Amino acid sequence: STTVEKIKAIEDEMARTQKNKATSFHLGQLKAKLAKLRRELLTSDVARTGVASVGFVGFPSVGKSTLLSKLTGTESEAAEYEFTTLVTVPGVIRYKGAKIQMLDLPGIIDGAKDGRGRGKQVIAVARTCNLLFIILDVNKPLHHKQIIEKELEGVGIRLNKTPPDILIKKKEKGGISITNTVPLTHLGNDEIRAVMSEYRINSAEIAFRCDATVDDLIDVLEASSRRYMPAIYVLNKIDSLSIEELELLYRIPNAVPISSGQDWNLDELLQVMWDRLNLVRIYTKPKGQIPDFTDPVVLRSDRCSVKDFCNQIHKSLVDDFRNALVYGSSVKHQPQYVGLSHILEDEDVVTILKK
Amino acid sequence: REKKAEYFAKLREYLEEYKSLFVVGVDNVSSQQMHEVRKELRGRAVVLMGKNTMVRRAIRGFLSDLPDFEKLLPFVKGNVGFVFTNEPLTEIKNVIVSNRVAAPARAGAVAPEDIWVRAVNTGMEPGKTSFFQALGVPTKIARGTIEIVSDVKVVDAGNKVGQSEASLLNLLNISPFTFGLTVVQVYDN
Amino acid sequence: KGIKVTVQLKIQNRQAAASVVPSASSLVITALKEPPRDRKKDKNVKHSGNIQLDEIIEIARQMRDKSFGRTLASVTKEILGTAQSVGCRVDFKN
RNA sequence: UUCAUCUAGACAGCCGGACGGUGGCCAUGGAAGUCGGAAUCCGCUAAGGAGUGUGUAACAACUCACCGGCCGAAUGAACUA
Repeated sequence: STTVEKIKAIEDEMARTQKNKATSFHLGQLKAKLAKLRRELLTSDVARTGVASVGFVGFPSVGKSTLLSKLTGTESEAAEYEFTTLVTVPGVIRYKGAKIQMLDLPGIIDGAKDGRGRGKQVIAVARTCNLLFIILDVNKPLHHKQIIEKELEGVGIRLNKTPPDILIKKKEKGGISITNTVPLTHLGNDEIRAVMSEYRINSAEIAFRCDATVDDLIDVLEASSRRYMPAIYVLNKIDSLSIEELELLYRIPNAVPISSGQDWNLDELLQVMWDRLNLVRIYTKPKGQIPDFTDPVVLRSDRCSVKDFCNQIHKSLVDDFRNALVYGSSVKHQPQYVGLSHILEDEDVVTILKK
Repeated sequence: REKKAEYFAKLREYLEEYKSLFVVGVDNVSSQQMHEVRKELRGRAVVLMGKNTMVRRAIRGFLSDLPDFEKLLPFVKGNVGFVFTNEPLTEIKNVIVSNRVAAPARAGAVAPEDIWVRAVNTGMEPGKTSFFQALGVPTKIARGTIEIVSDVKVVDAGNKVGQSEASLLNLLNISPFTFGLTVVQVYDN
Repeated sequence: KGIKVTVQLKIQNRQAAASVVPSASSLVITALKEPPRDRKKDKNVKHSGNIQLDEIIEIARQMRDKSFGRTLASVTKEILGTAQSVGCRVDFKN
């Protein structure tokens, strides 16, 4: 593919291009083109009833395969060793009433088969996860770490961040105008008109309410495509270290030191994983039978409305929605008739009526 | 013609005075491991696995310095091979038959003779012990070692080497596909 | 000790540990060429050199995995230099 | 019609091998020919490419292109009407 060599043709010269005012405009010209290139790599919402999906990313290693075999609880052969495989799936664990389905993602770490038919598949499925475990060897973590984050940023994954508070609304006359709330320590108006140029944005107003960088602004123009979602750095083979700096490794955010061989800190890893997945459980109830409490349906913290729950059950349910009865803290006096917009809460019991 | 005339020159030079004459048929061969016997024998007997010139291998001897050259003319067949040295040949056949280095068949090629498989210990960790279903040989693992329970026939006369039941015969370390160097005729001068 | 992945003639059976070299391709360069051969070649690339810095290389064929016994050093001399992209070492053929 | 190959055994077809130097110099998670980048010479032989490809995360595992054994007489390309 010529697209990948173009992308390399950009990256190499950008790397050999030093940073100053004279190169500032050229590099601003060039990041936007690089974004234009990567979006068509990304070219190919989620109503997967399912339970949940969490990805494992890391270079092939014995500790990593031991960890996944431990967590999934199943063992066999030859499939965990092929690197041409896009992703692997057999393995679901029940945790506090909710299932979780895990993935191996060797296809993310690529570059020889990156531009192939199954490359888009592995990228897309990796991009729909609830969390990613970034597995490292604590003795040689760096060289892997930069490559992994580089690829994720290349494929539109934003790790441990939030969408920047940058507002853009298009005009017709007046060209490009800028509103500033906090002083800009990195972005010059030359860069502003640079990046605005490629997107054919003739006239608009852009409001800054935080010290955004060039990548933040590009993400803002790419809001519909990018995804912001948590990731946790897992550090295995910690047996060779010592406790005093193990506590210092506990001063790294999202860092979970474990030793898969002797199974240290698997509890802490599970607790943190659930904590950041922030998954709420809803128990359905029919008229006659009492709730099962055996197979609760799980939602996210930001998508726990009645309308979301109905869609999660089926698309046609929302159209056939009469009203809802809710047991739990979501309502004042349980039960109380509620609408679609009503927000649910963890461990509630919900009954829907057909219309 | 001109490009191949040097093969005539190279045979003509060798067919001037060198007293030994010896032909060998080499149809099946493992050339790689059979040219370290071409390097252990440096300068002793220059080997010649020549071309279809068997017709005028004898005709071209019009000089007739040794008129027996018309000796293999009714033998235009096989892979005849020429070696020659000024020493008693009775010692070379000791070293050129011992090199019976062998390999598996061509994933199912011919079988030299019926082979009986006994229960002999090997001494390896459990590998293809979970892959003894094609032939159905009972194999038990003890102290981390593979032992054959029952002696089950593998090959037969009339049928040849297989591909599912015979992939492990060189895990039993036999020599089905060797066809080492063989004497076909000897004549001096 | 070698920038290219150096193969060794090493078998591990019951306490056998010895860093011995089988005289592979990239280590005779490490010896014959200057000590700046394992060093100073991280970002540099040196495609230069034609000095006849040695002529008695035939002292290596005995542990160079004997292949051309009937020739003394023509394999060592007139083959290297072309594939050996560092230098030429011979004004005989290049 | 003009070139070529061919009993000093052609085209096919089967069957046998298909080696070392040297994992050639960088790219390095890795290139033994095979994700890629500039290079392209030699010895056993009649013959084996610092390589056609299937393929390994790399190696091996298979194939060709090269020659050989059988077969024993014509065959290959371009063009004209």
